[PDB]
Amino acid sequence: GSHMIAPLSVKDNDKWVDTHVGKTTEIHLKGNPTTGYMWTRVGFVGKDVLSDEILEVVCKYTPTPSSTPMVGVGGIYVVLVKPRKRGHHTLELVYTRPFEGIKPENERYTLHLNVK
Repeated sequence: GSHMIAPLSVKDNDKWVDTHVGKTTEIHLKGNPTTGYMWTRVGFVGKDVLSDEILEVVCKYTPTPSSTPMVGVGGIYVVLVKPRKRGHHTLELVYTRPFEGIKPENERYTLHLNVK
């Protein structure tokens, strides 16, 4: 109860909703790995695995090259959130710079899932 996240009205992310078990929720997020930030799970930015025991977040950061050339190693962010347990789970996906660090001024994408 100290200093909230304060959701901006210029960006809609955190999906406050329910779900089922192991309901593999695939999310093909777009962006640009060559911009500076990254679309992964907060607190795991840089690690090998984002998930743990709660949400089987099988995410794969694919920076596939351009169409024909190779001057663009930018792809997407494939996130597979499989509710391992039943209860209050959430996919904390944030837009941070693995090179620098994570900050509040960064984008958000918390796919909330009140796994029944």
